[PDB]
Amino acid sequence: PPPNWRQPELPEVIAMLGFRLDAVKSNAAAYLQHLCYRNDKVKTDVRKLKGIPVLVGLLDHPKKEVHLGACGALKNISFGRDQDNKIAIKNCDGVPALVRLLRKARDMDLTEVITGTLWNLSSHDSIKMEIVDHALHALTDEVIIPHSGWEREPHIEWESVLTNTAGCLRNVSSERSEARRKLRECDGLVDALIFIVQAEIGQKDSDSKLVENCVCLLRNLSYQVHREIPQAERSPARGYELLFQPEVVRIYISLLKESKTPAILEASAGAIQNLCAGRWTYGRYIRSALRQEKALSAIADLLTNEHERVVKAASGALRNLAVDARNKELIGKHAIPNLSEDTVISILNTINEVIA
Amino acid sequence: DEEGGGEEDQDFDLSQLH
Repeated sequence: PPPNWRQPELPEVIAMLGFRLDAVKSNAAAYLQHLCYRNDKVKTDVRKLKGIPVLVGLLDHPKKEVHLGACGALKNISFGRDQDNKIAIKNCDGVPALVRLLRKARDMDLTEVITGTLWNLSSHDSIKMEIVDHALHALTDEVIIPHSGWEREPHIEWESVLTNTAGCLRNVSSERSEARRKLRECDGLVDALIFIVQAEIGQKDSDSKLVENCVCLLRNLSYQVHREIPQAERSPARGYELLFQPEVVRIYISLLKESKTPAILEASAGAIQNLCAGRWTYGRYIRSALRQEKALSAIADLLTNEHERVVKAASGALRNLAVDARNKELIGKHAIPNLSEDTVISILNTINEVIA
Repeated sequence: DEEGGGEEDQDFDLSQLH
């Protein structure tokens, strides 16, 4: 009985993920991906048909056509409105499987698919702590460090893989306390992140998604740093101490002057606000350095931004600078002229704290 | 948050399904 172009029903395709022949498995996975692409119904179906644990399982298959295949299917299944598809991948240990494959990925294409999938999964709160717990060290050591071009002991590459990965990490650090603690205390991670951003800015790129993701990530990690950093009792600064060194601060300020991307503008302001928030030595120093002419205007200037979220970031920043301002003049000068409902309260709480 | 991974179409050999 000679071969043909029969198209199988979804249940069959799923059944074939388990067939003896590897070529059947891989082509099934491939096809599965195609069927899901831009198709929410099919994706949700694959879940209800119990295909997800089967795909997750193939991530362990020795042959690349099969694992790459499964992984590309999972990628599509992990994207879209049906947040239960993401949960499903998590619930059958997708993340440790993905990580396990990552450790042995050798090529960009597979790495591309894995990290993108992780990025997709990371958009979902129920999965963030999972990724933090199982993917942090591999994402850091296998992806960020090697490809960043950074070196503890002094070129950037694989921009796409990096973006996916910085996006994933941005995502899992958006809210959780010990997600921030884990990430920022992860040797090399902050170092490399900053290195990435310099690299981009040295290419006159202050808008790339890769820059955006790294900065939102840095923003999160800066949140409450004066407090959550080991021995918050306050030679070359390493790791999370880089979050509050002049080096990065100047990067934020240059992005405010150079970046035309709301996300980046907002996160750079947010970073500054975070660093300034603390009543601690480095807060005193950063805050003082920031109350200088060129910086104050760069910040204040985005109070005239079209985008609400960036307007709000600047306000928070400015209000933080005013707390121990020792030249009400400079700050008052640059803020006031320019200074939703929550936005209003912020701009108001800020005017107040400026004039004490 | 943002599902930056997105999705892609994919190629396959239908004639091997079976």
